[PDB]
Amino acid sequence: SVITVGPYLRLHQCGLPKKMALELFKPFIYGKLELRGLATTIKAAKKMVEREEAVVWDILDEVIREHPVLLNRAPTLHRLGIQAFEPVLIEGKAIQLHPLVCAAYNADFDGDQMAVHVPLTLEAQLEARALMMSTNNILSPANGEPIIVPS
Amino acid sequence: ETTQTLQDYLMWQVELTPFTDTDRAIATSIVDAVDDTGYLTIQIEDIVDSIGDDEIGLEEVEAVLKRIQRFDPVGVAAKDLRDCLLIQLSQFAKETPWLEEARLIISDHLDLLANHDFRTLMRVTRLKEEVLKEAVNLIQSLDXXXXXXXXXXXXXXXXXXXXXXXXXXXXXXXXXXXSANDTLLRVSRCIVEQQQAFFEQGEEYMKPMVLADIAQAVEMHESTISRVTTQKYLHSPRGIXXXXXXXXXXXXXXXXASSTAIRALVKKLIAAENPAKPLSDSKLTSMLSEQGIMVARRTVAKYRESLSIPPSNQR
Amino acid sequence: TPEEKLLRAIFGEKASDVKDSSLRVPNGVSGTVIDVQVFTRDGVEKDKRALEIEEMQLKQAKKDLSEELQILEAGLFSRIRAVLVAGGVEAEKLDKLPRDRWLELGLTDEEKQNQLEQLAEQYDELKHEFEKKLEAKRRKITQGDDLAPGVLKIVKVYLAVKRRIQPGDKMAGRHGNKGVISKINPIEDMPYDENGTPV
Repeated sequence: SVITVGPYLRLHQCGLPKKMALELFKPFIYGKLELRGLATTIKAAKKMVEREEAVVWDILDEVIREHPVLLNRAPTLHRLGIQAFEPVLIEGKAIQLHPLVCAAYNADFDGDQMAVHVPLTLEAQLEARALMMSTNNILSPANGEPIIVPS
Repeated sequence: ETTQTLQDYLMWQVELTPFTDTDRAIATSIVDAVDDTGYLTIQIEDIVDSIGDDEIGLEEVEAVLKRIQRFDPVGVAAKDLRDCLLIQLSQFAKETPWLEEARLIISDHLDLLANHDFRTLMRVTRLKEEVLKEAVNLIQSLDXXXXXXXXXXXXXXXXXXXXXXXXXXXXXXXXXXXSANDTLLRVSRCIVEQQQAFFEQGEEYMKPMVLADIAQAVEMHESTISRVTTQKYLHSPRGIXXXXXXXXXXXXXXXXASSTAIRALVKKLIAAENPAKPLSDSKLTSMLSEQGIMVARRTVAKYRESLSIPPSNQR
Repeated sequence: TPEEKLLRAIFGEKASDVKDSSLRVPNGVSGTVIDVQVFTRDGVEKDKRALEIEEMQLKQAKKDLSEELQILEAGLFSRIRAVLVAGGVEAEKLDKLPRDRWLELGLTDEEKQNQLEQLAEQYDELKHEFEKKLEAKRRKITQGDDLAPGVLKIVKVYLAVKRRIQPGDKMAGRHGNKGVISKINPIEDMPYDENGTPV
């Protein structure tokens, strides 16, 4: 999707459009609908998915939570080119990115298109919250001079 | 669109519903008997004997099969076709204008005589006015029940072969389409043009054609003439049917049609006939003998009753 | 097998094994249908709704070709109305008796031969000429074009979608300025001048 800047979303977070979030976390939706006790069959759970009741989004709120997501450009010129962030549901057709870094991604906003990868596994969560999340790396691996300088 | 179908998707649906051990084993034993129609479980005694005893009674497999019948494409497997209809009626609505009850009366029994016509059965079910007709409309709105797979997006067009054009009261070949290749195609476009000149579709059927005549014309080998027309299909302005206008016979008579008009016009004469249910093969053989085709009545009855013809079972 | 014949008796065979292939629209597409054409090959015996656009186009051609000879016919009736004044002028009578008032008898012999021959001759050639153009264009309305040897008929449907601006944006200026909408901003919280007009 296309990236749009906004004056919020503390350094670990990203604006995730609600239309994009429902389909990516869809299997977790099936799981927690079959779990919390409102369900009959998986196909009827799907029926609830495309009927989009107001309770489904209440499920998704607890689905996303502490389980961040990966961001990828088409080019990656270094390690920091890809980072993970905590999704926050936002109304729109565009994705919101944190303003403080225009550097590691190297691209300003002309309407460039951005990729979003979702790892699941189990330990992929910790692997995402340890060696990836942007708040862990404030420095560049080739220098040591602080990146994410305000401008 | 290069997608998995049949027991791949059905078995993938079976793996979703949790089955500890036995339900999974007998489940996989059920899913393999599904056919293109989907409602044929064939003999249940074969599924029971295939388990090789060691308990697993019939009562345990009955609920498993009933669970197989509840899958995504409504009615699945079961038996007798009278089962899946009940499942189609149970999960359809559950709130209906008295369609559920009468649906169980019609689907239960008596449906065999009610399919051709109602008549006296209208007094059996006690329904009247538009309730019975609307119920029959519901039965007509139900459903083969499955056949939701396939997903046949593409058709494999014939793409023709060689072509012809009718001039001043005469049809001539042209071989229109698209040096050794040009002449190689000119031979087929030549012998094919002369074959289209000697054979005219004309009016009503086609003139009988003998491979010995087309082979005697250009002195070409009949094996190579009919060998190419077997695989390839010559596309004319009407029809599709190239080898059909090649293979024939001498009709074994001086006053005559070939097997093409013999079987064709035989089924055409049998099309309009039997004011009620004559189903008379000897009468059709006499009608064929009245035209001078020299029919022994043995070949006309056996050859005429074949190829989708209702005969002789129409009696 | 018999149960197949029973199934064919129930629903009238319901086309039976004949397949389901259709034109059904892929997702991500909405809106209404602008127009439907459905061109057909010669001798297909189409009937269906394809004759409605034939009659519609015929009405358009008739309405387009009518006004020309209505104006020119008004000119013919204007010159006849001019020559009938020279003699034997019945005024409102001739005004209440249309269609040449049956030639208005013979009047003078010169006006008989000249006026009658010119009026009937020109009028007949205009009517026959309009009929000729209408029959030729009629041959143009109903016909068929060249087509692949393996196609019978082709259906064509048009669609339309209304799309409204959203944060995706990407509007551009004439000076080379790109950009995208950051947010959709309500009216009340935006700055305004001394007169109260918001930006």
